[PDB]
Amino acid sequence: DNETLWDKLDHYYRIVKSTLLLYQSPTTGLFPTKTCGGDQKAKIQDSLYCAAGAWALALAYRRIDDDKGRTHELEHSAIKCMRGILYCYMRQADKVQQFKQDPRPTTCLHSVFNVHTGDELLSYEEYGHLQINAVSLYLLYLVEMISSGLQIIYNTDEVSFIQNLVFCVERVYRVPDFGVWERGSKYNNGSTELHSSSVGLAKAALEAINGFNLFGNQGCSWSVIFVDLDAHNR
Amino acid sequence: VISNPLSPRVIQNIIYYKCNTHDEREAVIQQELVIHIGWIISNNPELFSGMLKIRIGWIIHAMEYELQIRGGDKPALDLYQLSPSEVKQLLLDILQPQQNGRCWLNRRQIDGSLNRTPTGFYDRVWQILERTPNGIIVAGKHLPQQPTLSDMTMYEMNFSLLVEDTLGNIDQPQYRQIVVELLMVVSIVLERNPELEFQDKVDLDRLVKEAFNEFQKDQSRLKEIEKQDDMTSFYNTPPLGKRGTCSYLTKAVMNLLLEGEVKPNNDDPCLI
Amino acid sequence: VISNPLSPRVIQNIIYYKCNTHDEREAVIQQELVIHIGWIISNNPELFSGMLKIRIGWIIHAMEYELQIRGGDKPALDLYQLSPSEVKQLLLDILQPQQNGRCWLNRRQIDGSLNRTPTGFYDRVWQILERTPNGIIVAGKHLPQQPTLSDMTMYEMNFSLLVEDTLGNIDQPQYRQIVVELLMVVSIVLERNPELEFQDKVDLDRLVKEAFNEFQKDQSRLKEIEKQDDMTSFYNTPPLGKRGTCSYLTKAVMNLLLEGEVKPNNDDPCLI
Ligand SMILES: *C/C=C(\C)CC/C=C(\C)CCC=C(C)C
Ligand SMILES: C/C=C(\C)CC/C=C(\C)CCC=C(C)C
Repeated sequence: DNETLWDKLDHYYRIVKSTLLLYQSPTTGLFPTKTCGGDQKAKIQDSLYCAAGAWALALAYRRIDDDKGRTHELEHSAIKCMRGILYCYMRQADKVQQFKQDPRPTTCLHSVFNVHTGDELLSYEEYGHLQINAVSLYLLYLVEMISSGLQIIYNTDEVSFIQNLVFCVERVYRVPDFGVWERGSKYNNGSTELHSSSVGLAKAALEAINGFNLFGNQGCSWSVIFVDLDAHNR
Repeated sequence: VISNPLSPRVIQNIIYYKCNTHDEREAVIQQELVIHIGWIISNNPELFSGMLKIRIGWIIHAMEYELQIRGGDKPALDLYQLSPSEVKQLLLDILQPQQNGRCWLNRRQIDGSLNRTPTGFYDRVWQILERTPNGIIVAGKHLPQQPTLSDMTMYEMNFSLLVEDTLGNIDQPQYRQIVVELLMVVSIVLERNPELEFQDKVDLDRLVKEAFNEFQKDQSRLKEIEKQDDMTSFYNTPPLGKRGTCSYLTKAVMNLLLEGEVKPNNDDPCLI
Repeated sequence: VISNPLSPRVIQNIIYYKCNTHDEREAVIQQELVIHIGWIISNNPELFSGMLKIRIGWIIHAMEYELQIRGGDKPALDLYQLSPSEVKQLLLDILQPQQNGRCWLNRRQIDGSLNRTPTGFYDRVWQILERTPNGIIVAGKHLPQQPTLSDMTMYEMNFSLLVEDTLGNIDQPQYRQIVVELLMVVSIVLERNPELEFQDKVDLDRLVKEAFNEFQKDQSRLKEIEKQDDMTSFYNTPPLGKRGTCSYLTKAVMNLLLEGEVKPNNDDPCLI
């Protein structure tokens, strides 16, 4: 095992570039569910992981001064997805206001989007869009990448939406959801239930995003996110 | 039935408009305990163990009925006259564990109206439901072995609702508690006694009465009580004792099991 | 009774002068069978497992009764016309571990006459003795709990001799087998149920009597049989089945037991 650390990362460089970074959507930064078939469907939850995979290799790529520009290619591969993931949610900011006031399966943020436009693909009837983890995993990952130095939140207007995204996640203790496998339960009757995996992610998301500056090292008192301690406790 | 949680807007119309219209003040007392229950479930979680459902409306009936016992031959205190702490302290007193100084009739009224079931009762009826071909019949409901066994699990939460639905028709609360002990009795019978299986349907009502009549003949031999079709002599009888309700019940379940085939075990060889 | 090893002289004295005097040929046939059992207990001891006491005569009377059964409605072979080769073959046949297809009543002649208690029977009646403080009264002979449990130990021979001596008043071998299976049933009930114990002097003759009562009323109600107090039909009926003798003994044991008080167990407290 005399290979330089350049060599082992190049081994992993290939895999991401050939198997994940080749298929990253150039427009919305999203990651399509189906690599082949022409499907436009991109899910919120899985696309978060794909960016994190490039992020994980990007942090490994922080250990080389001669990265040949690979680190920024993989660091901002995560940013492109998260901002595209961020971009998709505003596109539905009217739903966010409704879900904040009346948590319901018909007012929630969507979970599947057009990989090439970010437009909504399946309606509430077609697809069960109430998936708290996807919103929670976004907030948990968003602070996770920002703390490492990636810059995803760009202006104070995004701060308000992410702040409002907290208000939606603050109420997942009582709002049932379809969960990660978009089925709801084993019976698959379309009836929503409370899931520990979805509920736990929001608790972790609220824990990390509490008091976290979305602007990173370049931030002040107007870029922190405030989390209701009572809502987290419930 | 609130199977899944709703929003403050929705529960408002359920509390006042659609549920209760006989008396508007029913909601005010109704709205009281659900805060008190919230206090207990946090400070004393164990106290609400064994009950699958907290029917507060029946708790009010339990709340008011015990005062009739507490008040005796006197106009009892009105639940709408007590201060909330008295309602809370009343709630703690009669939902305490070992109900104290209650003729076992009053324990059975409180426990039966309270729908307090033994810990693992739902697990044991599943086992009862497992090795019974013709399921369980309770006062005009039928709990079959199929598709119940195939569609559920022994620890499954869905199965618990069905058995309660099977027992939901027991109008008389102390009859329900007698039903569960009978349901317990066969459970403590069946799991220790793995050879005896039912052949026909298990109608607990027939199991309940036949225990009572064979109960009736012994006490008639003692003092010849002239009350007929009165369960009161059975409820004040303690579950465990010289002649306890369980001992009467197991005789009933012993005979019905004994009217079927004694299956020899491959695991346990027979000496005779 | 040959309790301790003896000399040829005293054995010759007992075999002719003391033990048998009604028929001198009884000594010769017992003599043959003693040497035959010496052959068998040396080659294949597994058949002699089960009968503590090997009673030579009983084995003979059993041989004679087996001859009577085989011959049917004919003057059967008498044991003294049979060659010792025929004696040995028949004795093995009745000593066979398993009886297949025999009328259960004939199996009760074979097992009861041989005193073939099933494996561990003495240990099981020991557990019985511990769990009945008063003790058991058997055909006019009583095993007390004390000072019996203190003097002998669980796995020694003297306790076996005592329990067999108490089982010495079973003139009908079939009665002996029915009480042996009664003891096995009581042992399984007691071991399987540690909350409940026997509350009085344990009279197994009464238990078998009311088991016969149950069988007789059941048969009269079902098949309209006009026979009264007939022990044969109870003997043919098999232990394990839809209607079995072990079932009726178990019902008798439970009926007698359930009069007593019950106590929850410390290791596993009853949940109701
Ligand atoms: C070997 C299996 C048999 C003989 C089945 C019949 C046994 C009974 C019936 C007795 C079961 C009752 C108790 C163990 C308490
Ligand atoms: C909670 C249970 C408490 C005592 C045990 C009651 C169960 C039985 C009393 C009778 C057993 C009868 C059999 C044939 C096994």
